[PDB]
Amino acid sequence: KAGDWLPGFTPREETVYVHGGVEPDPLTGAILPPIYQNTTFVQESVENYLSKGFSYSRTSNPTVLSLEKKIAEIEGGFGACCFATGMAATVTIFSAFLAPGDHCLVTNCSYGGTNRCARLHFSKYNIDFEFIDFRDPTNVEKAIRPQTKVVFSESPCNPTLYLADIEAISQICKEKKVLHVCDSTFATPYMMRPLDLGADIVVQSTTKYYDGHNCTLGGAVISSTKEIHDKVFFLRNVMGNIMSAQTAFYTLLTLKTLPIRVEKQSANAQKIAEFLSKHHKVEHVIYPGIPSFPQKELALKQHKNVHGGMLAFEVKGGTEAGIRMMNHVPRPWSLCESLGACESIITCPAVFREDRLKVGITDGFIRVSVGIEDVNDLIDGLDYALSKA
Amino acid sequence: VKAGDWLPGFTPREETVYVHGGVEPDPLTGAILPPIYQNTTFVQESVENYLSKGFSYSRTSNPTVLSLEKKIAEIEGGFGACCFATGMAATVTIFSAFLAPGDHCLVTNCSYGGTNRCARLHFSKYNIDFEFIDFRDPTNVEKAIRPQTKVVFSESPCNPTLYLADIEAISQICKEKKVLHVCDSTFATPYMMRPLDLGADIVVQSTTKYYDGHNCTLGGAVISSTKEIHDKVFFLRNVMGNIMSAQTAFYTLLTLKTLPIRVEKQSANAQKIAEFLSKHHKVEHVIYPGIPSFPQKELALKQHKNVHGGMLAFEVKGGTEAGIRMMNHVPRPWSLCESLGACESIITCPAVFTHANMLREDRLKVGITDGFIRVSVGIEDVNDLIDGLDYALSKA
Amino acid sequence: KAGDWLPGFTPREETVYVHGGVEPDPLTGAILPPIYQNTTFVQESVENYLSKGFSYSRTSNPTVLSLEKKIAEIEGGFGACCFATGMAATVTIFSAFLAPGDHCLVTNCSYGGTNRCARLHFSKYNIDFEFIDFRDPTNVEKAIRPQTKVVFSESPCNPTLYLADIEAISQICKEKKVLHVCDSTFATPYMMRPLDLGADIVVQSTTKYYDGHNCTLGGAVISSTKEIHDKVFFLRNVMGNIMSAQTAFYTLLTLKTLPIRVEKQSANAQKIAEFLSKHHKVEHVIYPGIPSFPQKELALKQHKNVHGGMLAFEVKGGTEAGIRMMNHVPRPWSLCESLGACESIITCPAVFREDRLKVGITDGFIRVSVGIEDVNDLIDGLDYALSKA
Amino acid sequence: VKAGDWLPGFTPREETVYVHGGVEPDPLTGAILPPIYQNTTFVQESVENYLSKGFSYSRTSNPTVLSLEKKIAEIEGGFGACCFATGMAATVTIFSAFLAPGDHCLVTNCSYGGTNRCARLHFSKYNIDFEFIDFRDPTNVEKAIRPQTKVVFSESPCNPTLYLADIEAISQICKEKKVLHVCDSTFATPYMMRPLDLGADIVVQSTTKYYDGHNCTLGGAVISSTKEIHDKVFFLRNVMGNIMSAQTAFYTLLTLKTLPIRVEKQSANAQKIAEFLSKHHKVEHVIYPGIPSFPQKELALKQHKNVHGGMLAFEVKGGTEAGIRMMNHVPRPWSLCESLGACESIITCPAVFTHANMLREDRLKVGITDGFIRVSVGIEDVNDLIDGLDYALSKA
Ligand SMILES: *Cc1c(COP(=O)(O)O)cnc(C)c1O
Ligand SMILES: *Cc1c(COP(=O)(O)O)cnc(C)c1O
Ligand SMILES: *Cc1c(COP(=O)(O)O)cnc(C)c1O
Ligand SMILES: *Cc1c(COP(=O)(O)O)cnc(C)c1O
Repeated sequence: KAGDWLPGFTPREETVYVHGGVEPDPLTGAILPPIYQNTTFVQESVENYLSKGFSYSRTSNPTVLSLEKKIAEIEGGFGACCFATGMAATVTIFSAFLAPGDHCLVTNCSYGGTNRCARLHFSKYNIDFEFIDFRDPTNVEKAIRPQTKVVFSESPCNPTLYLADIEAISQICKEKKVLHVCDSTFATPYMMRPLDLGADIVVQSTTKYYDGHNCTLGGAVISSTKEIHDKVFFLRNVMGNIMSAQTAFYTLLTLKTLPIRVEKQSANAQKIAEFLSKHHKVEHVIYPGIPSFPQKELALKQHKNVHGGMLAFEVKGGTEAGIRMMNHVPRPWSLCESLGACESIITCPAVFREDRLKVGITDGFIRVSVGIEDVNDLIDGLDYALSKA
Repeated sequence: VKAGDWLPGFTPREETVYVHGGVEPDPLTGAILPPIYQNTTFVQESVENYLSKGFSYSRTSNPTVLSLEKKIAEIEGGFGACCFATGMAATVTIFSAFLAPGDHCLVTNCSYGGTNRCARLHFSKYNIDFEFIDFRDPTNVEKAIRPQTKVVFSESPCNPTLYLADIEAISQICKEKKVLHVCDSTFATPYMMRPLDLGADIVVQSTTKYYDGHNCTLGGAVISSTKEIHDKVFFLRNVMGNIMSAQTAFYTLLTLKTLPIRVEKQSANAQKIAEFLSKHHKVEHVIYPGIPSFPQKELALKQHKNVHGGMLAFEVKGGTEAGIRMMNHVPRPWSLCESLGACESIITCPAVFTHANMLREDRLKVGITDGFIRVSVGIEDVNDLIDGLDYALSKA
Repeated sequence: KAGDWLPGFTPREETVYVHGGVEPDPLTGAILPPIYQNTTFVQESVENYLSKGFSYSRTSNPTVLSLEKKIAEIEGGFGACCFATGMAATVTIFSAFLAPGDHCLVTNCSYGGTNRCARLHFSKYNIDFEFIDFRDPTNVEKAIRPQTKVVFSESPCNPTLYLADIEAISQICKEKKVLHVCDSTFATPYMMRPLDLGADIVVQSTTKYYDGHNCTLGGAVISSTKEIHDKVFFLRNVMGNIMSAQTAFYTLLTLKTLPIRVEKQSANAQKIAEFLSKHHKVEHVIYPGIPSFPQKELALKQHKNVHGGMLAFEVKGGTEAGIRMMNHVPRPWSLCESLGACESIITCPAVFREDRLKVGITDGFIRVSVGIEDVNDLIDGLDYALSKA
Repeated sequence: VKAGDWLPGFTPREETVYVHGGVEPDPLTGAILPPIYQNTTFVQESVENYLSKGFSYSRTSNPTVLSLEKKIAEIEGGFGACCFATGMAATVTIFSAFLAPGDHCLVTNCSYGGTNRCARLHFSKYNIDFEFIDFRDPTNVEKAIRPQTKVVFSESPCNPTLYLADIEAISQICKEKKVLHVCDSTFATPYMMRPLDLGADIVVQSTTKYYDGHNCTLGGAVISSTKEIHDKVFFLRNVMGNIMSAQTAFYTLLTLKTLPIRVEKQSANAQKIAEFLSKHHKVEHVIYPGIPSFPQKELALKQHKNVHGGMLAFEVKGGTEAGIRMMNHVPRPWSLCESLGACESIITCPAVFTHANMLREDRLKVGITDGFIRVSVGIEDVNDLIDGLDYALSKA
């Protein structure tokens, strides 16, 4: 009847982004879930405690739970836990699955915050973090110790856009009985679902593409099994780092357009990468959709639908040229941190060294987050900025 | 030219305006989205610099609402815009500002039901004569204009029959006869049709529908062609206390950024659904401005840019019983409910849901038949949407 | 049992402010009502249309309806309708109950907006508005015509704080079969409930005291009968001027503290009025709690609990002195419009004439909205401002 | 001195600080409440003026959150404050920043259950030794300090037994032995007790409870006595990603304005309820710091300003069965649920609701008995509250 999914059918991809994890409010029929902006939940009696499923919003909240169900469906997981930020999701992984004496392999071109929270904080608990090059899966295979509990990949990596072969790394981790965690923030599940490729856990900064509007901060942990999910949920309650109901409402809203947003962003990004690869003031361009991409074979194997909204490039002249460019990049570009949004964002990490170069972050390196503006405004602005470099 | 400046002498392209129009980073903090001014009153520096920072009281104007207004005026091509609590409040403010006892007002006879009602049931008690006519032929409008006519109120496409009105032709008639042309282009969106570009004097929008597009907020907008019209609307909005709230304006500032890609996806889905329905052996008629049998095809091709919209309609064979049974059996992802324009596909019967206070005889005279079904297409996978309709039609 | 009011008992005053019109969410037990930030409501079938009570948020919304039930209980009415602003509530009254040829009596010292929306707008529909002095009920009795449909009182009046004898005016209106509408925004229902005194309709700007935090705009119409309530509700749907769910949530929150807020504000106001009445630069002080108040007998008859947070005074020296004072009133005072808030507000209407004087608004007249700051900071600041006058 | 300025050389009085602390009218518009910065990232003018307007990314700092932080630091009497998603996140950030393998940490054995758990169940796996002792006698703390002790974590009053700890005496001991004194004064609020005034090094607050006081938001705060401590907390908050959101900070900026009058009303109600319970023939024991039989009366009178708080506890005669029956029969306006501090009066059994993972033997050793009932008093009419309790007690 009306209001039911037909039994035995599974919604197709875009339908899940619109409707996944949500049904009309049973009480009123409201098409969107109400915002449970409240801390505590009244119990019918001492015996029917938790009979309606909730007690305290630090532990679980109905709006947050609806978003978690949607995210788990989109990523292909058993369940998801939502957090105040992406960093909270990551540090909850490190907190739950590592103890003194354990070993953790982390991609050496990881997002800066992940790298720092490993080196500067968790390492003081006598946890051994080792940073290696994930572009070759045999590097991971050869670096796993008996003490290794977690292999933490990221693909594409921030900011260099290196790819990690998630299926091969997952095979390696399964054989060694090690947890494979994948940060696929830059990919989004519309381009790559690491759980489909054998990862044990996915970490998402929902701040970036899930939101996509520069509106909220948020994080998510999607677990492949009930055992892992239960561990994450328990520790989230202890750490007090759950997402708020209002943030979950915003993200429930913005996730509905993730497919059409990422399609537009990636079409723009392809055109911008093609323009930059012919510009005489540009030394190198990094985009998984152009022929110069070093890991083109893996990109064709691992990416679905698109090649994403992120790109990078190196301006000729080094740091001084990159600075001149950044200082003269006009609207509609925004000069700032973050990525994944409707508003195109550009930044030069160097201005905002030996180890920097060891990563791949060269002096004139520019990270570009492509939005959904008209691509001719974006290209015209980059062309003008380059004329000052 | 430095970071934070636009290139001088360039007009930003359309999609850029949807993302950035009316909005710059916060001067104080650089926040990429301007903050929500969730506050009622504004402190003044002194008596002599009263209103020197531009604001006094949020019923009169609010900074978040004003940012949204500048963006909407830019998108619709107007001098200025006023934002309201609902689309109906926008419409009522136009009737309140531009009509007085003794005046005559031509309204499309297939107007959105609420417009028809607030005219017939409320403003008519002030001895304003509302005449409801067929706007499909602009000469009907020309020769229905009496010397008391002050306002011509068109809608295109019409809710729910999707009749079109030739906005450019009607505006030429209205300028010749010195009458105000107001056009409700809620169903079109400015991505498909901008009445101000076609000579209308005022545009009214229910931002509830496509501007929002997420079933999240209520809102309305009036976009005025001139400063004289805009100032009248603004003054009366302050008197009637029906301004939009800062929080609603923040939501709409956010959702408007994706209006082009949303409407493109909705319209692509709607074309495929209308083709599917037009071949279906249990469907009597299909109405969609983009299918080749559309009766006003030539006007649609003249007046619609990019797309033919997310709205369609159809009649199921068998009359009322079959339409009711089809409604009761349409599965998810469809939603059975009122409203339209949203990411979530919606289906309804205008006979019960919206045009219920229109007596059946007039209901039919309009075009709202027994088996008539209004469809608002969202952005789900079109194959899920068609699967659901095909199941419901097989049950009908 | 737990979760039930005991049958046959009525909650006392302050309990209604905390809990009136609201019960824990039946679905989850959430102690606060969820925010129904949604426009439309899914229907079970064509036959069970409106079976769950909602269809479209312009017509009715669950959060708004909870607030309406609370407000109706607090004011002692059959029902309430909530609006985007106080002015929307007022203009809905004028729209619903007046037609060409009708006559409307309005207090001549009404809030400026009410006066203007009558004179400048509704008068163009051939509605005859007559402004008279409501301090004497026999003025109302003698001014009622056969065409009179509405008598619109306000007590205390903005800004002069004149009182209207609501019970006597109601008796007069009942005998003439005329609708008595009362704007009791300045009083709040904690000090005066016009429905208890025989008024037919109450109008509230919830912006002022119901909110009390300078946070939201809002309005309410509380009707004494189902017939009146139904008329107001129908026209609200036509006018499209309903309150939003988010605003209703804020007001559901802030109404809980209205009694303790108004108690503190009124204690401060009494002390400030006593200070000003001894200051040599102050010509007159207007406060219903000091002995100089002209309508002291009516204030003692008509006011409950307190004498309110509003006061007024005239500085010696006229307009120039008032301006000097306003320009030198220090924090914690705020120089701005509105009233009723935690933050003390001061304004001089003259700077921000014959008819002005006809009202009672003299040149050096200052309207003071007392907040909940420490009264010694407030008095010290007024003393300093006066030293510049 | 002009409008918008404070009088120079005057310290604003306490209630004024609750209304206005940390907040001035918006410089750009004069908005009396500063807007909600609902945005993630902040645009920079150039490379060389990076962070010149003070913000870059909302995980690190946000303008609305920073306004709330300045207000909280002013109210609690600290150098600075950091705001967090929850009280538990504040507490966990303190344990994460100031403890390392091999360190010893003295915690009150009647600490709030979540604190006890995150110590025992999580941080202990890093080879941090948490020792749980009786803080009612400060010499217990003095002689329990081992040379590995880095942190002494007190709570007063304790959740749920309402035991007090002599904050000034414990701080003197901690300064003599060069150990960090952290105090959770959630149950007290700064209106009743400011641990930083009494020599504590750090205060931790669950703003969820009384700062909010309306059951609306979750939140936490860490208030630091010095710049060195504050900078450590701020740095680690950015690493752990547990900052408060702008919307929650806006809500708390609003609710904090009424904290004094709320706590005054709650505390007046609570005194009357505790007196009523102490005379009731079906009540075994009543615990409230303001009734004359309170065991730590002298410390309460030394350490509590204005009030003795909204929290009380009692045991019903008959043990577990009678307590359960009383719970199942307490009517509205009471609410049966977790949490505390709110306008809405709340009642619960810590045995099931909060301290359930504490085994019964330890449960009793603490003071959490079978018939033990924790009561959070709101601002309803006290006669309705007493009526409800009297009915429930008659059913017990
Ligand atoms: C942004 C980012 C993070 C951190 O998420 P936050 O929401 O900023 O805390 C983690 N991983 C990647 C790849 C990121 O881009
Ligand atoms: C929805 C609608 C309106 C009324 O707008 P509301 O936001 O519902 O008040 C007006 N015109 C059209 C064409 C509509 O569809
Ligand atoms: C403020 C006010 C109004 C108008 O209410 P708004 O919410 O500002 O539209 C009406 N009556 C009185 C007495 C007022 O003070
Ligand atoms: C509530 C509570 C906490 C934990 O705070 P949350 O906001 O629930 O994370 C800490 N200490 C005390 C005394 C508490 O009552």
